[PDB]
Amino acid sequence: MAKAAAIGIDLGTTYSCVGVFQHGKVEIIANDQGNRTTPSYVAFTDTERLIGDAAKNQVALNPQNTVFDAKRLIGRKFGDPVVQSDMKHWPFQVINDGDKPKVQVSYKGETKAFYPEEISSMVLTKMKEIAEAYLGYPVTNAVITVPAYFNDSQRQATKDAGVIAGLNVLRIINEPTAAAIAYGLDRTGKGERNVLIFDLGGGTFDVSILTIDDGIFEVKATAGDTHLGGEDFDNRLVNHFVEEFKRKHKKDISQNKRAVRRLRTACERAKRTLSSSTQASLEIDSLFEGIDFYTSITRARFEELCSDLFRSTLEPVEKALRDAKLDKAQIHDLVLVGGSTRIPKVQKLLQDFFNGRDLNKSINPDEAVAYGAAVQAAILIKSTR
Ligand SMILES: Nc1ncnc2c1nc(Cl)n2[C@@H]1O[C@H](CO)[C@@H](O)[C@H]1O
Repeated sequence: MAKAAAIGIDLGTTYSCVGVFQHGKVEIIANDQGNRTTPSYVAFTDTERLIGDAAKNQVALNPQNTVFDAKRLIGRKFGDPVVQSDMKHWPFQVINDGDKPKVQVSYKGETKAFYPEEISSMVLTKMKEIAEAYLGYPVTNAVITVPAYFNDSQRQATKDAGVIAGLNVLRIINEPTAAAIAYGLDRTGKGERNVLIFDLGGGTFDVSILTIDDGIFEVKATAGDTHLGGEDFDNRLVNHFVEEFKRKHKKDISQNKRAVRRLRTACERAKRTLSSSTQASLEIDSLFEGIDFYTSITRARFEELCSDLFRSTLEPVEKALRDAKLDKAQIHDLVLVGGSTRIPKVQKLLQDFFNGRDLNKSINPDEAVAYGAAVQAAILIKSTR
């Protein structure tokens, strides 16, 4: 029943996803709001603790007590230059507890501090409760994914988050390995298969090159930009609309925090529309000083606004190819991961770089990792019996 059941969890920087393999198919489980992906946010309020969508929805009103980016802190020392640099950009407090970072917040009127693994355990608990609500029984066996460049300390702190959340962690697998499993790239029989995983998410960009030799996975190279993702494209749209508002009304909205945030959420939505339509409309009632902002943008203008950012994704691809000591024609498969890979210009740039090659993109790219983790979790739980 429950003991013979296992889930796959993609524990992401900005979003998390849970899948289950049953009756010969993967089901990506929707949360109580009907979304197949859940924001990796935890909010601490005057009455409750919020996780996911509810936490992300109140981030504007409560920024000091809304934690996100815990994955950037997990398994790291407070003194680590990555931690010290990132701390300057978060609205929540990060403190030092014996060279280990803790997030300090106000919760139900009291000062509380949490280890990053305790924050990630709250995200994992939510994913576990989403699976339980779908299945009708508690499921405790799980496969949890991590980036391929995570070291032993980051892998151990992820497994600890899983333990705190009440999960029996069957395995910690690499995100690009879960993605190649999703496409069945480890079931092509004999001979070494070279796979490139292009993973463009909300806040990070990762390129991974894997060799799959008779079912055995080997990471040949990892490259990328830890501070490049979908949120940089939204900000490029934001800047354009702030400048358009200034030209139409002779008014600078940039200092109005509420006006900028409503513009940001509308830009994110418009950006997603631009992946399937050649234009998108913004309909913001009373944006600033009672002025409605009803405008549109083409895909061609959006592509111009992000042109340099889209082109910058090809330098880590080249870098990963040289590190792996492989030419373009030696790559058998190209896999797309992350919601941002839905952008047509991104796909065209990657396909042109690989000389007109077909891309593996039939599985929702923001769900491919959870999909593969769910397949692995089913195989692992069957072998355990
Ligand atoms: N249709 C889309 N067109 C463009 N960007 C998209 C799309 N869907 C998502 Cl999710 N994203 C972005 O992916 C990230 C999460 O993986 C977020 O930045 C989201 O906006």
